[PDB]
Amino acid sequence: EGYLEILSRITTEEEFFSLVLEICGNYGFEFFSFGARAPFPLTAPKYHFLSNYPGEWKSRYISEDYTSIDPIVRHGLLEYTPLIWRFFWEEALHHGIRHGWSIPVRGKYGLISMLSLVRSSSIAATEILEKESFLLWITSMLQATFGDLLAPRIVPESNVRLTARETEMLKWTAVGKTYGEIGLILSIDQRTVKFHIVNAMRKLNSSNKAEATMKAYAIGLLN
Amino acid sequence: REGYLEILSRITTEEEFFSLVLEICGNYGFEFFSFGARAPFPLTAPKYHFLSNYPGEWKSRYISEDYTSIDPIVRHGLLEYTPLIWNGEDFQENRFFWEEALHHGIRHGWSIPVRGKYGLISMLSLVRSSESIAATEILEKESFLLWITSMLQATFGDLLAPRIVPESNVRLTARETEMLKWTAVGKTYGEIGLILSIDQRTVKFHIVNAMRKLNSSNKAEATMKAYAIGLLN
Ligand SMILES: CCCCCCCCCC(=O)CC(=O)N[C@H]1CCOC1=O
Ligand SMILES: CCCCCCCCCC(=O)CC(=O)N[C@H]1CCOC1=O
Ligand code: NA
Repeated sequence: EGYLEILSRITTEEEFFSLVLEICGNYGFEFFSFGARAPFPLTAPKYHFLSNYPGEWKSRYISEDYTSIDPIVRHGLLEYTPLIWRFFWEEALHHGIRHGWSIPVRGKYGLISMLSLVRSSSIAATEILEKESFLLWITSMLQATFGDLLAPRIVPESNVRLTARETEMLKWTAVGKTYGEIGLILSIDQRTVKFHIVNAMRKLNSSNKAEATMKAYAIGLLN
Repeated sequence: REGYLEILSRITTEEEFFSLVLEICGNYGFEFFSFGARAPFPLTAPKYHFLSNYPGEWKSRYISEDYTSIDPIVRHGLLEYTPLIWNGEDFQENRFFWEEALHHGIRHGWSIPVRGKYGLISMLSLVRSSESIAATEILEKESFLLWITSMLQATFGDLLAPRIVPESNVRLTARETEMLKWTAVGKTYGEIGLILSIDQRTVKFHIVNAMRKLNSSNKAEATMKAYAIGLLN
């Protein structure tokens, strides 16, 4: 092999863009789509994805906000297994996107990501059961680097540090404890509980303790 | 693969699960193994479920001292998300931890963390006493191990979610699911009814039901429990 060596060197979007464009081809593919859904906000999480799909297709996919209906994408949220694969489908087919393999991997900071390698001429148990275990391997290492790149812009809270105390205040808040209940549990004063929470809210750029707690959890800060 | 898939669709018991891992451990050139999963509830202190064939005196200390919450390999698995080759001799901190493991032959390890359904986080470790895991042996078994760990995990997960993740059987309707999304972010019942153009009393109706299904005494608990299980998003 020789990819961890390329990655440990890669430090930009294009370097990632072209490092996948080569893997795309070196395994018989023309289209590639690496996507990543942030955990925030909960009510409309924001995806981020580079590709090489037809320009006309990129723009229209956004236009109608297809992320909220795309089955290739819904899978990447409920299932942890790879997937060899409505006027929506019709609108796509006629662009060169009908034959492709999507690989969903969970990553740091609660990021849910997917490598969807598509081609313009399908399934092959002798090609799948042949590259199956690699494709998956590549994907995990792709997402690792990809997150280390996106986390900055995409999950700005990723470099948040949480004091021991704040971590413990957030955990008891995750379970719905009032400032008063936490004190009796921790044998500590009330203004004390509020103090630490209020600090974490700020670092975590949240309007309130529930949003904070949720953001902290969603990122692994309470793990 | 030689029908691991078949051997794995059969597995219905823990001891069955135990022997598959043990054969893999042996077949793949190691000596000890562990496999465990971390359930997400309660969020205050998640519980771990694991087995190994480590020397009995280490099993006992590992459980006694609650090492799941100290073991750096476990921290890596939760916090980063990738496979890791390690050598107990190398670590500079946690010597009280590492010396004792070195003492029992737990020196060269290969660990593969993975995420699965219901907020279950799992990890296979293959370990041996001598002969370090080198670039070549990895070049060879790496992909297979990463795959078999995905497999092993879905099993361990379907095999145990029941007692491990009690609220994992829960189903939420579109409305309950949206009330929780807005609750996670701290909206009140009044704000949610305005936001969705439905009566406050109905917002309440659905959250109360969502609370009862997820066995929570408060909407905040319910929301977070729902989140961890993948019910939201
Ligand atoms: C892991 C959950 C999704 C993370 C974000 C992915 C966004 C990428 C959107 C996308 O292009 C989906 C995709 O690859 N499907 C193709 C196939 C047919 O029509 C498409 O747009
Ligand atoms: C992140 C998911 C973790 C799943 C829980 C698995 C618990 C089993 C922990 C374990 O025994 C790992 C391990 O082998 N640690 C080694 C390292 C040195 O001493 C050990 O016991
Ligand atoms: Na982007």
